[PDB]
Amino acid sequence: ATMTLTDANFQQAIQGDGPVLVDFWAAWCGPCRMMAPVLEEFAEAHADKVTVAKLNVDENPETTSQFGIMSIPTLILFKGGRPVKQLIGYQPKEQLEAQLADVLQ
Amino acid sequence: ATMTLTDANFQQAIQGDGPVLVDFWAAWCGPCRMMAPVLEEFAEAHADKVTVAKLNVDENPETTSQFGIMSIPTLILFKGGRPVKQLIGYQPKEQLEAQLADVLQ
Amino acid sequence: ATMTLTDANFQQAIQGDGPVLVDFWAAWCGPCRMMAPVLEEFAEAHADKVTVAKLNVDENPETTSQFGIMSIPTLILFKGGRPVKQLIGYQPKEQLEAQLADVLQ
Amino acid sequence: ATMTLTDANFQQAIQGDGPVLVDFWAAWCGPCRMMAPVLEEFAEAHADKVTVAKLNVDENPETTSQFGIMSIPTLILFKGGRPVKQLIGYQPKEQLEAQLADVLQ
Repeated sequence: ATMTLTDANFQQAIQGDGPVLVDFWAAWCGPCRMMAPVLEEFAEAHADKVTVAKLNVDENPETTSQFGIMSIPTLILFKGGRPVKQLIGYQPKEQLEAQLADVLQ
Repeated sequence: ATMTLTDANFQQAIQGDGPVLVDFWAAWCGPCRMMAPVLEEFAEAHADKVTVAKLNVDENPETTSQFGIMSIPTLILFKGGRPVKQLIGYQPKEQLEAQLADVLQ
Repeated sequence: ATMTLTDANFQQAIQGDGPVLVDFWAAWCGPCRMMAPVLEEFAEAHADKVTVAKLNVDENPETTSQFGIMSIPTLILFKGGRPVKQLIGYQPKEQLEAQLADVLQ
Repeated sequence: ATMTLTDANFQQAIQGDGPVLVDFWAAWCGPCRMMAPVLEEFAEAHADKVTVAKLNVDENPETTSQFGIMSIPTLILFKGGRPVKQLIGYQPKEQLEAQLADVLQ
């Protein structure tokens, strides 16, 4: 729910002003469907600690290839406009919050 | 030469007699770019044993989802309009050949 | 009756003469959910000739990789501790019966 | 200096009796190839303080999974066999120097 990223708006949309959690997803991806509500809820619950961004790899090959994405879904946390943490994309709320403890504090 | 398939024509294209090796790939996928020339060479060497088809998952989510694809690339061998073997998509030509030894015999 | 296996007990479960039909599935996979009731009825009807186990791929990544599962649903029949047959895709009662006529002896 | 690491010798080398900078890469990864010359130069002016090693993710699945590598290039600095810093994405010389300095004395 917070932002839709594209190869065109990525560079700007992920600069300075606040941590951005990018979810690399695909329409055909099953786990991404299970993760969709988890991320929506996460975005709502920590809307002031971080911004959740969605990058549909189906339509955005440059960014996806640029980060050497290997599996869908994949999560990458950006701070100061730079990727600082990477996580497998399938994560229950508990595990997701535990690993992102720092930014949520 | 490889055969390009879409969600719209996939069903008719895999209707049996004459094995079809389907490569589920994406342009942003690194291993897929490594395999492109490999599969084209493979197709040229075994054209009268099997047809190599390519299904771009970025553009064809229906077929991809129908087969519960989880990672790309993925190779699925079809015989009789039915999927009979599933293979890791990123493999050297020599390993692929061993894996498909029966259809190549 | 469709006992559940995991990465922690899979190996010894199959490391036996005992014919075991393993159902590789996930909650997000429609055809997988379509086959759960069929398999439950199947396990009940042929309990004397085969034991039906379920392996959720999202929760058990080790087993999923070891057996190169790239497409779900997939059924793998183990005999003597080794996979002897794989069935890819939704299998209605009649197909399962026909395909597994062997173990059904 | 560019010692090659594998699933077999990684943990051992990481318990390296000194800091080790591991470069996670693949032959399909452009920014990774771009980073290769940069890392060699770094390994040079810091060969008394750190060893630079390479781990190909395509050929070494266990290490790749062990460290949750979802995006490459990725560098992980180990100090005492434990990961102490992780850098994601291309790092120009100036960045490598600034980010790893606290390990450069």
